[PDB]
Amino acid sequence: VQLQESGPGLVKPSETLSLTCAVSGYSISSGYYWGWIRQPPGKGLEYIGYISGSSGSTYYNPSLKSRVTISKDTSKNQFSLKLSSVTAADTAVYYCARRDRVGSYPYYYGLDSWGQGVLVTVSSASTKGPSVFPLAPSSRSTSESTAALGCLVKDYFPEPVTVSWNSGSLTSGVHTFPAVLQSSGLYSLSSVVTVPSSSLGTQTYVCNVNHKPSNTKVDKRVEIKTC
Amino acid sequence: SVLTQPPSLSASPGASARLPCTLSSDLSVGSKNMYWYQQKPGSAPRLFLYYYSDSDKQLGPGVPNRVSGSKETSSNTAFLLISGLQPEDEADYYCQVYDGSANDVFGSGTKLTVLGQPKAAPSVTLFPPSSEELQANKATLVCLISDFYPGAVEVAWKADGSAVNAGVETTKPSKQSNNKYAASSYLSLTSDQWKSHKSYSCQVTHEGSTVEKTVAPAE
Repeated sequence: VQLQESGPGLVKPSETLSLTCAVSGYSISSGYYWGWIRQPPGKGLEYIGYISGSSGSTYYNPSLKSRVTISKDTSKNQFSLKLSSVTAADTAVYYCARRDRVGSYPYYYGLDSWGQGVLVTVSSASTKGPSVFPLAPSSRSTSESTAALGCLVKDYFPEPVTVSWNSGSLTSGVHTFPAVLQSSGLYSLSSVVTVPSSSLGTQTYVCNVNHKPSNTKVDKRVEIKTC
Repeated sequence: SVLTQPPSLSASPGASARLPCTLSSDLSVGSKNMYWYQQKPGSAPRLFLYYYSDSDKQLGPGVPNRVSGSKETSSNTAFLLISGLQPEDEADYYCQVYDGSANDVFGSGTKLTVLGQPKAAPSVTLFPPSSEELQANKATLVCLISDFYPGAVEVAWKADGSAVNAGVETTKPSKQSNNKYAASSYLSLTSDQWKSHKSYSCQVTHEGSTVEKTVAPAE
């Protein structure tokens, strides 16, 4: 099985969160239990509920009660989570996950595959794409054997942001740091890569910044300065 | 129904970590299927151990043979046992059972520390404001700090040798893949504030040793 998760990462308070998990490699209506689990920032795993593949029966965490609907779309080999009347308590990373039905070898009751996780933020603030700035290597370090160069991804909302280098062809020496949250409620993050200084005269370094909530893809070329 | 895990646990390399998962008294650990998940920063949990008894148990996919389980009926507690401890064992471990309708029940997780990791001074990179950002009359200094251990760090900014208190936001340290820690600090300024000083400094103190990087608006 592959579990492919999708859905918006910004939900206005009291409105409805909606996530979908597209399944490949197994027919949803043939068996297994298809479930949702969330993890609020810095906290543990929280059970939401599941739907049985064979029966269509649903089971929910009683603390989520009247707000949860889980359903399946056999036409699309997908299942969904709708969580209504959201508040700050619903801000979390949400995962879909599968386990086998009661009656199989109980090893298979362990959650065997997981969606990649969707970061969901409940807020009445509107999305804001980042300003992306190149971080030129210091000229002093370019006169030495290695140099650090980076990109500043400033003042975005909400999380997450993805950064790659040279369309994914540059990976070694890449360090993308977790974001800071400013007093303004916007996030900023930086990615840095260390390269042979020799390479600055023959390679081009571009950071590929992706902020899906605002539909912002930005490629910023890092230029080399001598002062 | 409730599973109780200690928030944190430390253990020595080579020895064994015994992570407990205490079941509320309405359950009998003797007859419960236990599941343990390992979770590292940035990834979903992964099934680590299924444990019913020494007779009926399975390691999760890709889990080494030095992992085992147990149950103490007297304390109604299940245990995850990790022998021959290595740094890559450092992670969050969640225990889990299911109720009569196959509803998940999770413990809150134990963060496992493997002792004896060698001290590591931070590597520090300070970037000045870019010319693009200065055009927008803003200036952000970026102080990036990585590869330090333990994961406690103190950051101080100086302007012309004087402490800078305003405009500073520093992240909590976060565990990197190699089990060292990363953090970053941002000094947010106006273009005119940035021009009014001959240098700015990011000072990173780690277990009594200070690493310092400096940046000058002269450029």
